[PDB]
Amino acid sequence: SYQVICRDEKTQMIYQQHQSWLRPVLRSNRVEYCWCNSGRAQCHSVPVKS
Repeated sequence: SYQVICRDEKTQMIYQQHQSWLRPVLRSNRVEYCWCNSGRAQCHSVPVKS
């Protein structure tokens, strides 16, 4: 009921506030890092050279 979740349509999974959840890469080998900063899903791309 309250606003504290984050709906990600790129995976179809909900997340809580300040919650972190990774996502597939773009086309190379990077990783999509994203976490709820308030309810808009804050994302940032930081590679990992796997």
